Amino acid sequence: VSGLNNAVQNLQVEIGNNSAGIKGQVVALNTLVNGTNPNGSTVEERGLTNSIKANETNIASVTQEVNTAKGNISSLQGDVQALQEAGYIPEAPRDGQAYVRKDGEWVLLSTFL
Amino acid sequence: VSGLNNAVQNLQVEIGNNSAGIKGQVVALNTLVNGTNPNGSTVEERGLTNSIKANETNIASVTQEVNTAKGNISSLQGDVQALQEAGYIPEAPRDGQAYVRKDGEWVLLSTFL
Amino acid sequence: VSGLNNAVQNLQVEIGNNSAGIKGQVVALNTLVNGTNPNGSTVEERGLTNSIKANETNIASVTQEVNTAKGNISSLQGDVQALQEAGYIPEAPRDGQAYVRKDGEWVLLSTFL
Ligand SMILES: [Cl-]
Ligand SMILES: [Zn+2]
Ligand SMILES: [Zn+2]
Ligand SMILES: [Zn+2]
Repeated sequence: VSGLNNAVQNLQVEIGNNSAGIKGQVVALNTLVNGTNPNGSTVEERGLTNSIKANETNIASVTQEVNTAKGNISSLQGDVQALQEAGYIPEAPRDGQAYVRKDGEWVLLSTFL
Repeated sequence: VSGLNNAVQNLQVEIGNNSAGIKGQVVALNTLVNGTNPNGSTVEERGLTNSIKANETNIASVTQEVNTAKGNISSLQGDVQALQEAGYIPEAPRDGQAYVRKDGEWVLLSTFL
Repeated sequence: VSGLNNAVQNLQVEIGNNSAGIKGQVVALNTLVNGTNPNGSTVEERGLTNSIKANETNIASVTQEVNTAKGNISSLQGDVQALQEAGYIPEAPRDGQAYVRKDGEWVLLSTFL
């Protein structure tokens, strides 16, 4: 019987317990997956599963804001395009003289008066 | 032999089957990791691995759009800076009178005519 | 003893080794979780844990840029609102004639001169 007592004992050491052996490695695997504290700070605390689910919703969120902003900037580009194509005129010289508008330039009123 | 029959039976219950024991806990671990349905909605359906890979590419994507938008807004800020520094003039009073441009103000033409 | 030799051998095949059995499935599970090469390209290379932690910081980052850009565009919308509400005037006709400002329109100076 001493051979089977041997072999049997080897398998016990082998399956191990919560702290060692196959049973110890699997306990650690489930601890990591599930997590210690769901409202925890770390990935290990939350567990793999909860961390993946969180990243998921956060990505989804940033994406929504990014779709909204892209739209805002498109309207912004059109607003600026409009102002640029408006053909506004810049201030006339400030030199104590009166000016009027002719062919793109600002001309001295006194040249007609 | 009754002691070894004992010990042996204990290890069987211990390794368990697909539904229980160490074999049951590991089956669940591989189910979660791999997934039930890859084109599935949930993290558990897709499996941990596929979920992490997905978040990965999605992050990468939002990042590209965010780099592109940042550039668009930089050109926008310069376009607005330009329009602000242009020195355009605002509408002259609407009061039935003619005005001309002198030193920042709008002056009545009749003051020269 | 041949029955227990039987049962014992079955459990050995069952716990298996690094390559097969329960011991083989758990070895693979820990390989995937931890990773082969942390500065590796793939999710499997980095390990599940390191991949989740990475996605995490990257999401956090894109989020910061997205908060900053949103602010930039808000100031941009106000800058454009301001320019639009300014009431600037567009270029006067380019036809060899002098013009002055009256009631929204550009009038020929010669109509007073
Ligand atoms: Cl993730
Ligand atoms: Zn000229
Ligand atoms: Zn004045
Ligand atoms: Zn008219």
